[PDB]
Amino acid sequence: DTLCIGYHANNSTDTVDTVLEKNVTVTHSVNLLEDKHNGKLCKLRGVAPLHLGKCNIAGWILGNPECESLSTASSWSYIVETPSSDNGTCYPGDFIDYEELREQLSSVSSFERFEIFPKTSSWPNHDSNKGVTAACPHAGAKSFYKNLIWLVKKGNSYPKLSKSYINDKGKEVLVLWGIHHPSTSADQQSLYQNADTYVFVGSSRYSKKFKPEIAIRPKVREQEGRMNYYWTLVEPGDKITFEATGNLVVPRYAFAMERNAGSGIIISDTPVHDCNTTCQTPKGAINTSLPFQNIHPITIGKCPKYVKSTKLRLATGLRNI
Amino acid sequence: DTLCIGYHANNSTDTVDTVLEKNVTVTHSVNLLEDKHNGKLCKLRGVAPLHLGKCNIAGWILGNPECESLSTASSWSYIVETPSSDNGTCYPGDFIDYEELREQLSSVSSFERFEIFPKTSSWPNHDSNKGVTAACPHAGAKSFYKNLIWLVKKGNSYPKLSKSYINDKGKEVLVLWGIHHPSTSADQQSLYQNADTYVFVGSSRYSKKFKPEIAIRPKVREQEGRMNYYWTLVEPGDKITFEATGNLVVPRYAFAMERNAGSGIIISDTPVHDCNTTCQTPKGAINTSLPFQNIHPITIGKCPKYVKSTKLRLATGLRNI
Amino acid sequence: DTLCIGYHANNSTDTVDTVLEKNVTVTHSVNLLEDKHNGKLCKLRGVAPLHLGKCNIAGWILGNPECESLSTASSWSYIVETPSSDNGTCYPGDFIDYEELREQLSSVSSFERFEIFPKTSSWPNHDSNKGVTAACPHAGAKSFYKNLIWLVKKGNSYPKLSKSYINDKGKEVLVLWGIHHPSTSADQQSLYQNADTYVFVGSSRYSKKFKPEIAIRPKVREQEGRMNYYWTLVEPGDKITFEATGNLVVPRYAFAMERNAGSGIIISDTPVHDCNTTCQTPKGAINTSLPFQNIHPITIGKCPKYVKSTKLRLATGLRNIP
Amino acid sequence: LFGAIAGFIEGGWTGMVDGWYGYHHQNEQGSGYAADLKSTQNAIDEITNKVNSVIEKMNTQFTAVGKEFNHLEKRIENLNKKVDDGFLDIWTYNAELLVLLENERTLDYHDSNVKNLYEKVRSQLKNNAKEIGNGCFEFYHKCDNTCMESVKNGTYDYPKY
Amino acid sequence: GLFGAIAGFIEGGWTGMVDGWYGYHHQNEQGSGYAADLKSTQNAIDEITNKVNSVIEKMNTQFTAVGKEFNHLEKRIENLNKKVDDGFLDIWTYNAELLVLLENERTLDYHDSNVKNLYEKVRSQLKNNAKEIGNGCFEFYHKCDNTCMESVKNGTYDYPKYSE
Amino acid sequence: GLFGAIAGFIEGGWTGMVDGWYGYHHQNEQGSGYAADLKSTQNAIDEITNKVNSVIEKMNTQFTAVGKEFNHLEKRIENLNKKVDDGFLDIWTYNAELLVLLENERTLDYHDSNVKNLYEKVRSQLKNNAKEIGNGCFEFYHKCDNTCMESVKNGTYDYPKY
Ligand SMILES: *[C@@H]1O[C@H](CO)[C@@H](O[C@@H]2O[C@H](CO)[C@@H](O)[C@H](O)[C@H]2NC(C)=O)[C@H](O)[C@H]1NC(C)=O
Ligand SMILES: *[C@@H]1O[C@H](CO)[C@@H](O)[C@H](O)[C@H]1NC(C)=O
Ligand SMILES: *[C@@H]1O[C@H](CO)[C@@H](O)[C@H](O)[C@H]1NC(C)=O
Repeated sequence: DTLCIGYHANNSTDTVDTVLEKNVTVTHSVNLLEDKHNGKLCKLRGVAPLHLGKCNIAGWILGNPECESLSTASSWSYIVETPSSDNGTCYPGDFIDYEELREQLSSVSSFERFEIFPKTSSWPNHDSNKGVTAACPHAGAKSFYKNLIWLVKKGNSYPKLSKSYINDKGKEVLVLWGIHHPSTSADQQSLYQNADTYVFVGSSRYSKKFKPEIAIRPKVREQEGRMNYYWTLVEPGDKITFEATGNLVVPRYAFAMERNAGSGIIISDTPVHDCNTTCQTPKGAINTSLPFQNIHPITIGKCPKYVKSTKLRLATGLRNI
Repeated sequence: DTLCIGYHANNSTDTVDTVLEKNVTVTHSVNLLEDKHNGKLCKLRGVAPLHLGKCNIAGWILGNPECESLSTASSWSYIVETPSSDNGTCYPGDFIDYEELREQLSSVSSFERFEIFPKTSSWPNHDSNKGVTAACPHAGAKSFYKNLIWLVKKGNSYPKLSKSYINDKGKEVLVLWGIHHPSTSADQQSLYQNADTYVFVGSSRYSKKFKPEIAIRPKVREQEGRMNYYWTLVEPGDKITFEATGNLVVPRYAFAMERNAGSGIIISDTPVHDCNTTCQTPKGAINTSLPFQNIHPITIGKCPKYVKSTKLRLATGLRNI
Repeated sequence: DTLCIGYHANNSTDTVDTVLEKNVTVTHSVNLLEDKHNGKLCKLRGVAPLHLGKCNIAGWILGNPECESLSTASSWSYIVETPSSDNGTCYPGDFIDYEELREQLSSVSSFERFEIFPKTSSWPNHDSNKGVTAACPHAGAKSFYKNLIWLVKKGNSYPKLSKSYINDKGKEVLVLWGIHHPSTSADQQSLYQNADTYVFVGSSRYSKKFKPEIAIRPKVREQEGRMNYYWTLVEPGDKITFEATGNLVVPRYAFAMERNAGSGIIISDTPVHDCNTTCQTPKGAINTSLPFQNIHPITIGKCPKYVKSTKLRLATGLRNIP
Repeated sequence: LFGAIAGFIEGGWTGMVDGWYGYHHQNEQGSGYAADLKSTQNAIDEITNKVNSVIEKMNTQFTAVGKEFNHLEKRIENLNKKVDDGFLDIWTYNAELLVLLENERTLDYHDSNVKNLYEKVRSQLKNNAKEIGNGCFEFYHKCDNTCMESVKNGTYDYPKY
Repeated sequence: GLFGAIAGFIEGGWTGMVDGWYGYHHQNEQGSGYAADLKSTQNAIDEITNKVNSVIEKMNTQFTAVGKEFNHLEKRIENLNKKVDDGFLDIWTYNAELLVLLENERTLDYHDSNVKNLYEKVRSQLKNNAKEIGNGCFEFYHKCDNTCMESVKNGTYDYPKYSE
Repeated sequence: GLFGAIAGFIEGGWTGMVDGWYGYHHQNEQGSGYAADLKSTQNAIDEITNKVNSVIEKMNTQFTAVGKEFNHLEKRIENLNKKVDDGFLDIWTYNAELLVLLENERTLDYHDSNVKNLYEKVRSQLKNNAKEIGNGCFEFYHKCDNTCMESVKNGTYDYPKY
């Protein structure tokens, strides 16, 4: 008659590591490391991301002719942008504080696009119909940005223009405009008719006087001229004033906007889907409660810490024999 | 006859957590987490902070008429600034590298304010008495910054002025100045009398030529004009040169200064007191030797690490029964 | 007859610390903390660092007359610069995005310096021989940067110049140039002969129109004038265009360059040597497998984590006794 | 660490599938394996709380790692890279060692539970049985099914040999 | 627990003993009472104290001013700064939380060990001269007086006193 | 200690034994001498070595160049950079310091355990054939020669007499 004492065992092959010994077989074990994603770009909170498709941010807000099929989303948790999207500033130039603008657009709570300066009633003394270029083609024909208007002289006359908008919205208003720099002094007068011009934009906070820099630049998209792009946020109740004797690419559409800081921009070919997630990576979403992940260093949301490990298996049972 | 063996116990209700078991009652325990502050803004080393009261940094160094506060501290460990302090640049404009100036003023070892260009003897060819504005009221009457002088034409005449200061102090000298941009070309000549003017400031390191940008800005504090503010640190032995044909708001007072890097600026309503502390937060000081604190993420000095925890109770005794 | 059981002991004095007890003597122990360096600046991979000697980065790329003696290295893992090196921009001015340039030059995979605009054939309508200054002395005589040319008027005449280079190299081309600001309107015309001038530099990405700012600056190196320095990277196949009516310090030499990001710049008097290392500090290299080091916070390469500790002795044996 | 598992009790029983620790009786009424009710429950409850502690204590902030910088911001881009790589090394090392440390403790925890189970029956059958050495006890009085009960239940308190 | 002593074969603690953490409860002809162990309790206090002091003293920080200011055109570096703050926030919160969980488990096992060891030092001293109850209590076979209990607490116990 | 063996009921160590960490000291008719345990010491060395290698090998870092340059108008981001450096400095200093304290406590307990276990493997093998002294030493009742001691060290100990 006997009574022995022992412990459990089974068919388990789960191995774990200890400080003292390596590859120890164990009866039961869990995994602390998450290495699995759904391969989709999902919603970050309750809100879906803004997918720009074939366009990037620049081409989206400026109103590139190719970015028509895209945006009137009231809000987004983050912005998706394919690595194959080249449609941005079609007219060669410099987008001032571009990266900064992207960061502030990365996530918005409300976003309505309104016509700040209606094309028909705002510019009676200038021509708002000849402002097109081969650099911005819409169906083989010469076009231009939808949210900007390229004002030129109205038959050998360019009077000092002076329009202004006052923010009656209940939120910040993103206003974009452009300054055109002709290639030759011949084009300057052919376009504005005054050889020495200036443009001034001003609000309660913004102020700057632009001077057209006339010279021959290397050809980009058939253009030896350049067109710089500027933007500013107009506080509620504040007003922004435009004044120019030429070279001003005026705003046609603006954006009433309420931004909620703390988001980013994903560049990925990964499909967008109608799914919920608390953590998003360029390769796909992560639905896990585990403390660590080795899927991707770049992440958006409340995510597990990125670890270089290949396996973090935590023993729960005992040795197997 | 017996001899038993056992362990201590008592009326203790102190509970702690273990990896294996939760809410375990123990005989004795200490707290690693500091969650208590004195609710005061104290001295950071031996030196007290500089409290600006109703003013912010800008209004303080420029010499805003309202900002007559803590006339002359020789030094400070950090700067306190109430969330309700709006008295800064009363004349609408842009303070260039403002945030940077604040960071460099945050802590100073010696700080004396001297008259760099005495008002009576420095400007014989210009008027140094009409430079006032409604934007900077001192008792309902039109005033201006105390540390700057707004030079205007002396009766239909504004000669090229050219003053310069050489740093004979034994330390860096903070020099501030202003460039005024009139709203209309009418105001330009009414103020300086020359329509096309320029201002040049230069030292051994600094150099820049300012061109007045005349245009109508939206009204701020009754002003359609703007006034930009500039500053620079003049090395010991070096000299700074001012040259202008108008639009120059010259320095009247400067600051001999010795800065010790590694401090910050607190924005809080918390009262300032005559107490010692090694660690300071906006909500109050922390007198503790514990490794962790959950009082405030923003801290100044040699402080405990900010933790999100609500309790870090470390068991010292044994189970209680 | 007996059989006892016990443990090892010896002459060891190695002490370690535990959570419960301090200064505990043990039989054997290893050190986790590295506190020893070779006191040399070594090679970071297989490549040696670029030592500038008496010059700093600025004086090196611009071509300061004093920086003639050691450049044409095809590549470097990092850049060494002595705390006593002051020979940089000898003509007082501002080096735009200077720190940024240094960071992008810190490590290079290929680096050849070629003459972008030959001095003899490029400027027929301007004088390319009078552009010298006392601020840039070469043997007591007035000289200037080797990689730049200070174009002045050719006998009471400064025609609009318009040269351009197209990048036929198989890599980025670093192009440097200068804009000169005379002290007086008298010097302006004496130098260019047109009172109101402009300079424009442009590529497929870069574009800027410079306007000379004429005024009297405090004297630096005998100069009341200033000379600002600008640079840009021109993409392969792209072209950069220069256009000016004066005040332009044109490029003479450029640099075909392939950069590999992820390096830095060491400022130290420490001697450079022909040795291999995986981790480099200003005070010397670190050849260790240990996880921690207290030699220097600033490090370059795959290095141990910098710790404030004075000793991290890990016990391996057991307590030591009689 | 406690000598029980892989020690004086060389192997485990594929036969016992009721819990982690148990018994194997061998009397006149038959044989069979039977896992300990109370002992296995505590282990499961405590090991579960352990896994939940390593997980639940990791609640992170809503942040968007990843920033954009232009060609003239290579420095702050490398600063940003440094702050990312820094966190990468701190978490990788801590996680790796956390698992090594806690796996050693978990195995010792099971070893302990077995040792303790062995000790609770040994200090209960001083003379009424003998130590084999294989973690098995050999009775001297006859022990039936209702007898084994008083050992498992710890109520072997009215000893009749 | 981990050593089987506390909350194990010795079910509860004694509110009666207030001299130290571990002790005895004698029951002879001269009376009863509780008496904590001198040496054993001292070491625990000394070692537990050094433990708390280690978790604290090893944390000496740098004089730094967290918190920076950025204007509306520096939102990026502001978010970088925010990331470096939140990063440190998560690393310390997690490490501190787990440090306390881990060390609390070890501290409780440390006390459990001390009791087990105290029980073993007495058991391997009274082989035949007493019997194991199982409740962490020993029953003598020869009569044991006050001066007798001393030789057990002091570890100086003569064993050439085998009676019945 | 934690297991009671080292610095516990076995007060000191033997400078005489130099073959390994744990061993025996026999005292029969054929003589005396120290002899370390073959198997026991080997495992300790193998496991302690893997321990040191784990604390080291698990630290593989990224190729990065700490240290940045900033001009007089970039004092903020310079202080940001300083903060990110000091932050890592405090995290690693504290973790390393505590890692060594914790693992040193465990390593000493690990050796204490190995001794206790060695003592127990011999004790549960000589129930009646010997008696406990209390100093970690056993006194035989039957005569034990050299070939006898072997059956104890090897764990192959028969029990056919008194
Ligand atoms: C939208 O993007 C496409 C693709 O980049 C642009 O078309 C390319 O233009 C470049 C530059 O001349 C050519 O070299 C490519 O061959 C073009 N690709 C294709 C598929 O045609 C296009 O110009 C963009 N649209 C607008 C309005 O800017
Ligand atoms: C255990 O105690 C903690 C400590 O505050 C408390 O928050 C918690 O409510 C308790 N556990 C549960 C499940 O309520
Ligand atoms: C000072 O601040 C108050 C409160 O905002 C403001 O109304 C007032 O105009 C300011 N006065 C001056 C002189 O700046």
